[PDB]
Amino acid sequence: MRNFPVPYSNELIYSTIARAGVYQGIVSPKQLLDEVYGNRKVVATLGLPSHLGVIARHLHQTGRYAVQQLIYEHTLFPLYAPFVGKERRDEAIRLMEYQAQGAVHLMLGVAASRVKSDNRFRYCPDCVALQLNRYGEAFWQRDWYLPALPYCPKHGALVFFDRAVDDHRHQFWALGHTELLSDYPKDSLSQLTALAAYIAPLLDAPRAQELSPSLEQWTLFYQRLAQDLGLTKSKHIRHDLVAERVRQTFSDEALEKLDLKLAENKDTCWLKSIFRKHRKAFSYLQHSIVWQALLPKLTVIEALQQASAL
Amino acid sequence: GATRIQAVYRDTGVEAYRDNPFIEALPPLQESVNSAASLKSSLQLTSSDLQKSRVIRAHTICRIPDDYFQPLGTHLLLSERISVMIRGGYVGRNPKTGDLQKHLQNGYERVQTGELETFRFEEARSTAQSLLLIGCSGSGKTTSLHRILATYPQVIYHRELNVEQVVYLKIDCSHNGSLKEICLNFFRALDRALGSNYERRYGLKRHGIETMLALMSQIANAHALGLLVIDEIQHLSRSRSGGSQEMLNFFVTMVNIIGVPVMLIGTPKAREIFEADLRSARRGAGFGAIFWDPIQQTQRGKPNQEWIAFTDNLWQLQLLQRKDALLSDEVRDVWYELSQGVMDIVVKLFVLAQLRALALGNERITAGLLRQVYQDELKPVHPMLEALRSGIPERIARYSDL
Amino acid sequence: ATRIQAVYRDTGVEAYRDNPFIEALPPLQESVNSAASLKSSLQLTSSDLQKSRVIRAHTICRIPDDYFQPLGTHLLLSERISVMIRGGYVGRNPKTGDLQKHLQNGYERVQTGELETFRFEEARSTAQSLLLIGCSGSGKTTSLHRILATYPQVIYHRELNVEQVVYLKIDCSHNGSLKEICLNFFRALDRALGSNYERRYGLKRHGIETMLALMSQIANAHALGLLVIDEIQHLSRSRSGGSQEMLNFFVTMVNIIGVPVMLIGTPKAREIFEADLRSARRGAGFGAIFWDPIQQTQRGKPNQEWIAFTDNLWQLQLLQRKDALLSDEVRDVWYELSQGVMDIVVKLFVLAQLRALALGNERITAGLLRQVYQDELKPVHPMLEALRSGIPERIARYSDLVV
Amino acid sequence: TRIQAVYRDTGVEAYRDNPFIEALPPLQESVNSAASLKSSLQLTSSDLQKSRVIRAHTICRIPDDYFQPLGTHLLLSERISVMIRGGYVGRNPKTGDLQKHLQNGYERVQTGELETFRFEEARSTAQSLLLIGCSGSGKTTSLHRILATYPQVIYHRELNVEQVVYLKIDCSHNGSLKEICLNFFRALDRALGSNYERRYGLKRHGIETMLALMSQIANAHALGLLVIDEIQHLSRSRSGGSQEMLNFFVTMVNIIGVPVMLIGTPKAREIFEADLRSARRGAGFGAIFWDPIQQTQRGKPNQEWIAFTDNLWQLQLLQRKDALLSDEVRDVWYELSQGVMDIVVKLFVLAQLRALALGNERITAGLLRQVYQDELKPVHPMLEALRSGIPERIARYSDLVVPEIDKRLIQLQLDIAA
Ligand SMILES: Nc1ncnc2c1ncn2[C@@H]1O[C@H](COP(=O)(O)OP(=O)(O)OP(=O)(O)O)[C@@H](O)[C@H]1O
Ligand SMILES: Nc1ncnc2c1ncn2[C@@H]1O[C@H](COP(=O)(O)OP(=O)(O)OP(=O)(O)O)[C@@H](O)[C@H]1O
Ligand SMILES: Nc1ncnc2c1ncn2[C@@H]1O[C@H](COP(=O)(O)OP(=O)(O)O)[C@@H](O)[C@H]1O
Ligand SMILES: [Mg+2]
Ligand SMILES: [Mg+2]
Ligand SMILES: [Mg+2]
Ligand SMILES: [Zn+2]
Repeated sequence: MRNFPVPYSNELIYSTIARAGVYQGIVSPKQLLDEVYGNRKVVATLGLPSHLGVIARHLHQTGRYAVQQLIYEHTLFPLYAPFVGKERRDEAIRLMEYQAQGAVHLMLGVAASRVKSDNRFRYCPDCVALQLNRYGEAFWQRDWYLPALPYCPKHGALVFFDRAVDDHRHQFWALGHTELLSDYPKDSLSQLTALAAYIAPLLDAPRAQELSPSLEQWTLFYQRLAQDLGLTKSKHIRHDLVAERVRQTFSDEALEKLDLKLAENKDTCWLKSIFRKHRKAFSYLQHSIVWQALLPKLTVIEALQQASAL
Repeated sequence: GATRIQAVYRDTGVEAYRDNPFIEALPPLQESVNSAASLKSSLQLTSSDLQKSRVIRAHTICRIPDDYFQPLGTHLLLSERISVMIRGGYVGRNPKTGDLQKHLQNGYERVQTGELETFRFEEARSTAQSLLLIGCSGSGKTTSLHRILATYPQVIYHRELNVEQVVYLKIDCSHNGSLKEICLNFFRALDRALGSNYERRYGLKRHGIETMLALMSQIANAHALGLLVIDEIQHLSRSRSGGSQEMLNFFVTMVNIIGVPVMLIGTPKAREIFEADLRSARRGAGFGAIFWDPIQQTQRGKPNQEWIAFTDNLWQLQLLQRKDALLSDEVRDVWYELSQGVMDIVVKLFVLAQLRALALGNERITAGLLRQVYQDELKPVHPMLEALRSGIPERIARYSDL
Repeated sequence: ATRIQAVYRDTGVEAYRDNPFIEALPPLQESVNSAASLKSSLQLTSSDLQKSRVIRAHTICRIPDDYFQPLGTHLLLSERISVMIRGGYVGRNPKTGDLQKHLQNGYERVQTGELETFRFEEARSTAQSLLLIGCSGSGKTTSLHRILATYPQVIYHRELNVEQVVYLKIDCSHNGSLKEICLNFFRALDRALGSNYERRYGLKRHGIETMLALMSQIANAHALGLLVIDEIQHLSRSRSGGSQEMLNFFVTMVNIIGVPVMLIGTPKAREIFEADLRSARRGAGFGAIFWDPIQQTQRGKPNQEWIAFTDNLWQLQLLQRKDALLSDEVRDVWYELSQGVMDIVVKLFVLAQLRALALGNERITAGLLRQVYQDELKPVHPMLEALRSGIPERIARYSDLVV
Repeated sequence: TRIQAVYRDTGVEAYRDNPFIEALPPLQESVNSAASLKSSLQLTSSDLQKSRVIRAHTICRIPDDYFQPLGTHLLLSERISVMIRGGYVGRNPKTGDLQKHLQNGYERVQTGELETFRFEEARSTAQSLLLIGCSGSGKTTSLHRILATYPQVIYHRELNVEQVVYLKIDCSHNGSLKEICLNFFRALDRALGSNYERRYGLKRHGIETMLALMSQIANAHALGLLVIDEIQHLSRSRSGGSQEMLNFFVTMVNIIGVPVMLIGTPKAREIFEADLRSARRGAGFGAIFWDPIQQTQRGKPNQEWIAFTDNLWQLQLLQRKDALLSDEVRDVWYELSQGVMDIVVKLFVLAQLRALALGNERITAGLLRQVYQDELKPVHPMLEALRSGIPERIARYSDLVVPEIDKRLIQLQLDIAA
């Protein structure tokens, strides 16, 4: 490619490639895939893409954009980076430069969701106005595409519409304003916008690049937090106090909206699993909900620093 | 193909040219006094080169037409106009305040729908402006342009952005009034100046005429092309049915809507094509038409300073062991009479006369030798220069390109 | 068909400096000493008067294919051709130095303000084109072949990877269509090199303007110095192009690629170019060479060239009763029956020699030449009669001779 | 015809070490050229008294088995021999390691010791001859006899090239410019052993591809001549015009060497004679015209005509045969025949078969007059055209011939039997 667009601030690399396609008038998706990559047997995805390195070579002349910058500043990697581990994170980072499309989605256990969770395209009504009044274009943003939060952190709620990623797996789609956005009346809770705004700063943080605890570290940090809050018995649990803490902090409607409905009647529950020994990579929400319910005056960055300190 | 030059930003003093990098990376325009010496060129002609053998000494005389230029009193105006229309055509495509990207976003509708006038943003203006260049053949329409545009780096690469700014591009029409070969020649000239492959990527898919028209204009804005120059516009006069108007409309919709300035060079045979309609002429000739005429001996009752400063300056490039220190008025008179002011005939006649003077043995240039060379080695161009010499409008009405 | 390794030489011309294409050619020779490089004649014809009759008859048949005596008008053509070949490579200099740093430094210095004006790289302008027009039978192909025989065709540069095709000779399309001029080029590129092109680059979907680029992609990859188009008179009254489309190709090809083009034609082809200034200025790009039949007398004296050319050929006889001296009557009859045309000299001599050998009498007289003219030269009679008349329109009735 | 290669040197220097030239039969003077083609019927005295049927068949075999060379056979033979042996000079296989010679010459001319040098070997002037004449005047039978002297195919042990000295091709009655290549293939795969027509000469390829393959195959084998006989059969309408067929025949020089011989009626002359350009290339080695033999080319009647008449006269097989031939018979033969070799023997055999049919067993002048007035109705236009000597009626009726006279001979034999 001769003129690969410079990515904007806080934008998905998928939208960067889509804008590269829309700039040079490549209507046919196959031609675009051949020109950008050279292999017609790839899979396009939103967040955690693969085949990186060819894009960084397309941006070779500009010295700032490298593989690390694109990995940590234009994909959804920061959400999956600290919680998954250290050696697994390093292996995933090393693997993103290669052509293993399924490996990035498979090795990260948190990313191994099999069936896509709402593969439809999202957008925010107010953010498009700001983007048009500042940059002149419309593009996907890492704030909107949280894996399980359909809520913009600054504003109230997103607005879905037709089409989905899996509808056409060989095409890159770019949002358009004049194409009438499917705006219809929306109602949103005020207990989830706060969670979105609490999780949002984790995306843009230089400290998160070299900050990722381990499984045993996670277990020790959670046990120490439970000991400090006093919600645990002698080598046991209150088994109810942790329930009403999250019940008061977050309503049941929000939890059922996020598909984390409480099941304290049954032993098997995500909260109980978190309190117990940690055996895999829990998603970001399972940590953020507990963090906001237990320590409301600490944000994500210093919480991660305290967890990884000991 | 063309060397790529990194960009350095100066400080333009114009309020309208506030921060636009495209018109901040361009070299500054010189003054009127320096425009008559920034283009002049001449052969070295070492004074020790007169003692060499005939065969070696005669292979440097044949370099005079290629390496001799004297800027007249019109090249200044042409250069000023070119600079104005190449700097004022970038104010509508400022990349800093999100204005170039709006033009590209409007270009997806044309490549997707096929209708060129499909506006998506109503706040994207066009200020390209257009120029027309007409002059008799052999008067130096291309040799002046290749020396005026030679002061611009063509391909400039910006590092803060990732855009390769092609300052100017030079193409020419097809021998027939083609509709698709023009769009293919655009790609063929574009990838050669960039070392890419655009001709294969666009065209091998067997696209339609309108789709190709949209593809060409979209890549003409993906790279911030500043000036499009099409050479020998008289070619399209031999088009098919409708070929003499479709591209006349396309070249007035590229400069008025898309925003890329265009300059067209052609012999006076294209005036019939370009006078088809007022709305098809004035829009395509916004600056008007620049008419070029051969040098005239006398302007205000006295000998022209241009003709004298051309002839007397050329006279000092003689590789003759028995050359003349001064130029007699008789030699000048016969030289003008046997050339009729055309740029090409003067230099070619001088070179041929000098070569024959070397070959014969008598190394002195005289009116008789000039006449003999003219009658010997200028056979095809006799009747037309004769018609120009006569001055009768009826004779000039046919051919002679005037 | 043969690749010759290059050995580098030096030239005193400052315009060439260090140019591989110019300095790989033979050295610069003077015009007067370049006329002895073309002369050739039959050898061993000293004691072949006593062998037999069949041998002495078969030997004479090779005279037109081995006798070549340069005239005084070949110096100009040779000099023009050499200048055109060498001067077409100044623009296409392959050995480019560290231009990037120089241009960058100049651009920075003119942007800062220290320098007032800087000039960047510029492309090569149009190259010169020569027009050779002459009556048929004056040797417009033999002269070109013997002149170009001193320049090797394909030279391979060890340092580079481009095969320099110094010259290349084709003929115009027989029916005047552009599509076959575009194909004779590909055909001729294959008999001179070892690769194939007729099927690889002979795709029919390309238009004539696309054919321009298709042949450009191979005429610029190589270092083609000349492209001579013989028999240009066929373009007149063609089918594909109506007014000027035939040479609208060549003007663009010269402007863009820059390979010098030499056009060889017949006085019928003058009207093709003499129509407008745009095309006539390019037909006579580097002067126009017009040829005429040899004149018996020059000013008030007999021409020395005719006498020398006749007396040089007169010594190739293979008859037993050959005459050392040539009587003026025989020369007068020869010129009368030849009218100065080059071809009607060697043929009229060879046929007379063969008839004398077969008849039995080993001599040539005026009667024998007259009889062989009356018998064997029948189809040429009207045009030589037109030459005898000398009326411009009477000659102009036929369209392959100077009128 | 597969004849091996034997080399015998000749005194010409220009043919020093050319294997193809020396593989041909040795050069011969006029005596051998005119003596190797003479042929006549034996007609021993023992067959005079036998059945009329066998004698009738023997008489019918006369026109095929009788030939008398006239005064142009030696000229034609010499011209053809020179043409075949002069078309290999630029195509000779005697080319050693020329790379060393060229490299040494280039090295020496770059040092100033060698002033000049020549770097080309493609020295072969385009040789051709357009041999045309009146139809039936002997442009095919005499050409067959001349070309039969040279072997068609020569095989060299050291090399691996099959030299095709000559090749003759004919045109269909309707005629077209495309069937020529197919005829070339169908003649080559018979002269040689291969499957060129099946392997390469398919129906898919166009005429230009046919010509391109024809040039390559003519360069693979050393083709010394190309004979196209009676181009009159080629149509001027289906081909496309009166200039484009000339243009194709001119393009037929692109074949490397291969001096082509074009044979046709004088109606094709107007196609070539239009300017000195074609009057020069057409007659590259002179102009030779086939004409009917005149009785009196000089003041004395031609010895060739008298010898021909006498030799045909002594070929009579009759019970009552007169040795002497009347002068009136010869005068009548001229007047009815005008020197055309096609019809002289035809008239003789027709009259001497009608003699058998009537049982007269003798030849009379009145019978000659009767058979002339009776049998030759279709061919009269040429007869009175030649008697009047007008070339216009000769040319405008030169494509007329007697229609299937062998069949008429068959019913004549049937009537004789009945
Ligand atoms: N002002 C000038 N001073 C000196 N030489 C000049 C001048 N103008 C033109 N020439 C010479 O005259 C010739 C004109 O060449 P060029 O290709 O520019 O012609 P042109 O006018 O563009 O032709 P056309 O209209 O046919 O395209 C060249 O040899 C050039 O060097
Ligand atoms: N300089 C010469 N000196 C002597 N004989 C010559 C010379 N040039 C040509 N001839 C003879 O005259 C003949 C003319 O044939 P040639 O092919 O040269 O003609 P031409 O004029 O080039 O043809 P065309 O009309 O195709 O351009 C040559 O074959 C040769 O025999
Ligand atoms: N020299 C000859 N003697 C006798 N008959 C001849 C002679 N030449 C030709 N013919 C007759 O001419 C006929 C063939 O004619 P042909 O030469 O094919 O005419 P064309 O060449 O015009 O087609 C044969 O049947 C043969 O009998
Ligand atoms: Mg021009
Ligand atoms: Mg010729
Ligand atoms: Mg026949
Ligand atoms: Zn928002």
